[PDB]
Amino acid sequence: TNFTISVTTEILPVSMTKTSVDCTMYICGDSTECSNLLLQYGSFCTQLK
Amino acid sequence: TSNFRVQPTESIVRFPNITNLCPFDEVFNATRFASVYAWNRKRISNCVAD
Repeated sequence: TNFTISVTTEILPVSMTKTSVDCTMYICGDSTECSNLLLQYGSFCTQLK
Repeated sequence: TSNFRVQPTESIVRFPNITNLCPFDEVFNATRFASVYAWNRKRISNCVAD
């Protein structure tokens, strides 16, 4: 015979922070020889990027 | 494409001001040496090894 209007809150995530990871700087910075060996290791950096 | 960086210009050495020479003559040009069961121990500190 009656009613009760109630308001409910729903929280849904949409996105997050877009993080870009540098290849040479995170692994070994200010190192030319380490970058040379790294490139030899393969092409993982292009796939990760 | 890639990542850019700033190359260094020169190098700076900041070793402490030590002028006395290490006494390597008494450990390498000694008259006699000890045995393996009674080996000596010489502490070398606060000098410059050329």
